[PDB]
Amino acid sequence: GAEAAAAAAVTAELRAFRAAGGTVELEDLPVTPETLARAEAALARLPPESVAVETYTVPAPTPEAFLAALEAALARLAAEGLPAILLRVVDADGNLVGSILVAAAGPPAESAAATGRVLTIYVASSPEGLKVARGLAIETRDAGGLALAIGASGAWALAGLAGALALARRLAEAHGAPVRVVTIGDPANPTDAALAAAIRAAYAAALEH
Amino acid sequence: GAEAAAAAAVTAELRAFRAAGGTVELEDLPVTPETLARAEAALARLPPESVAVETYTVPAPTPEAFLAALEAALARLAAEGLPAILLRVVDADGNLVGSILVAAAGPPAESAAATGRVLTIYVASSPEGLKVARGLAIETRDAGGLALAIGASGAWALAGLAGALALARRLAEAHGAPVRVVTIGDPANPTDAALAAAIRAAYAAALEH
Repeated sequence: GAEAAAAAAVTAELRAFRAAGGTVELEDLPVTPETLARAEAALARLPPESVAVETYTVPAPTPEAFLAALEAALARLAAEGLPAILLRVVDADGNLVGSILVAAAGPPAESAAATGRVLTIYVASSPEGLKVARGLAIETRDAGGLALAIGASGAWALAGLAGALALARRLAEAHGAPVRVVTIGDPANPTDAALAAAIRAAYAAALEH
Repeated sequence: GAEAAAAAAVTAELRAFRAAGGTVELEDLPVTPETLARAEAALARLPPESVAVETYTVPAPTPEAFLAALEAALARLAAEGLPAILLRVVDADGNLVGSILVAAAGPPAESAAATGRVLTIYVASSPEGLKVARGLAIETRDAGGLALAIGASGAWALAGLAGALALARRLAEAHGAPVRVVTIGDPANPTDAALAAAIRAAYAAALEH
């Protein structure tokens, strides 16, 4: 099904990042008072309503399409000199299938060199997890790194993660910097738990010899 | 199989902890320079070779047996006034099937009240993940909390986690304090990744309505 195909894309991108010479660091964090407070403090420095929005049409959940959309977002950030951009991702009928907040501290090649990490990819399904993912992406930007926060479910979340890993691989240019992937979940939300389980299973498959 | 039965026990204990009124916070952390340095700093405060060891015989991977072994370890800590104890867990032929480092800051009921967390359960399979799990358990103890670090694989790791969750539930006495479960994995190790995927899948099953 679409979810299985998107998971296979994640597995392939994880394998490809490692084959190019970089470690994938996968973390899973719960929404807790500590993580919510960190996210709020960072969001307050760059208030959500102050961030520019654009809408991209992606009719099917593919890694190639998410990679291209992310490259388009980075190009817009450079052209306008903005710290962040919020992407709404819609299907062929115009219905929203996800969002991506992209936060840059400078040229992506320099952030990778300065911080020792090429990209931090936060992923969440629930609006509660997504608030923390977005805030932690801004926190990473304020520390000098490039970060993005994907809010989506099922095949869309996995295809978005796969495209973000492809972006990390491209930006790393085989210089060996790691990429950090952070799933954020509300502890009670079965959808968030299902997403985390699917990402971990895709990661286990990528490491099998 | 034994692994499936042990995973079902984890799912049942997660469900039971929540039904008793507490949140399970599940975290997954990679071995990185930052986490290794934290673990080393804590291990240096309580050098591994200084910690008492005892060996328990557990012929089959059951939650009931791990719960009882953990209660025995806590009773020994109280009797001897020690900060930690390392358990070697062996099967019926005397072959090691796991280890558990148990670290207490005081009476477990008081640590739950003082820190707002009843127990922190670290789990790892590889010796590399286990070094970090053990060090972070000592770090938690030094912050005032009760912690344990399980080193095991497959059904033994899952049954150990299930017994530790049962211990957390017993110690919490329905007072509502959360339990934190932290899987630690070397980013390249497929066994560590398989363990994390199995724990996440068991967690997703516990949250399904």
